[PDB]
Amino acid sequence: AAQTNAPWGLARISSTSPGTSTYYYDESAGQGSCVYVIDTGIEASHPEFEGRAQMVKTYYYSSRDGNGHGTHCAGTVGSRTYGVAKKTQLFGVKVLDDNGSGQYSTIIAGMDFVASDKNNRNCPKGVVASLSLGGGYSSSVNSAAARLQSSGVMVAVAAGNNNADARNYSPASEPSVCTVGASDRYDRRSSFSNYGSVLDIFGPGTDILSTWIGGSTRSISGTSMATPHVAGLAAYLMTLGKTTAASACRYIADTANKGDLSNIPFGTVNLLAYNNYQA
Ligand SMILES: [Ca+2]
Ligand SMILES: [Ca+2]
Repeated sequence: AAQTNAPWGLARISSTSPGTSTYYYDESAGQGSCVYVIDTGIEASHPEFEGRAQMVKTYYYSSRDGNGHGTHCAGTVGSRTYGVAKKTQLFGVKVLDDNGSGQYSTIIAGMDFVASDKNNRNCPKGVVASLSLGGGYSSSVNSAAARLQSSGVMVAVAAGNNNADARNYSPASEPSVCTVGASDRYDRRSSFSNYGSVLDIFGPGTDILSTWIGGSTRSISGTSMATPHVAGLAAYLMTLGKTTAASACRYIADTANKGDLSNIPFGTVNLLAYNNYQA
């Protein structure tokens, strides 16, 4: 399948070079996989989700996304127009309030919830969790991410937006999950992206057009935007049977575009998520 005039990030993910505008992908499009977007929620009624999105848990007064960020992330995972994995199932877990903030205890709870909740869902091709959040190092947040991953969910987490070594941030610094840095459309490391040896992979993170609350769309930037590209790609690849939750991050790294990025500091991988699609 080919989506023409796609958002640049989706194009980038299916090309060996920057500058293209078509997103090439297999029609399976992540069908039968499930992605949990652990964030501010998801506006499930957005037409772009085509009924494939559902809120499953909230830690606040409502399950609504009053922020936008979770909806945006979910859209890059699996909205029709803006998503990597256009037929995946999306589950929202609202661990962040409508200001986009949340206590580590809540974020942990949300991760443990997903490890359990996945056992009640029909996700025959596998389960992904996209965590576009982070703060200062916490061994207990890391251990939560590690447990989620160990439970059989492919955990993709944002590197963080401090232009710093991601080793001081959580759950970015948990080695067992898939820590995602951001790139821009010119194949530069996004100026805000964390870096370091704990990064597994880069994805498109600057000026990413996706869904937003009120049935709207908008373009925002962040490692938060890169993570769902990688999470969507994992769901997509799992649906194709190319990899499993346990080894998707490594598969993605192994099949990545290598060496294409600029301003990558010594010690950080130069790997850009790539779907390897061939028609
Ligand atoms: Ca290249
Ligand atoms: Ca890792």
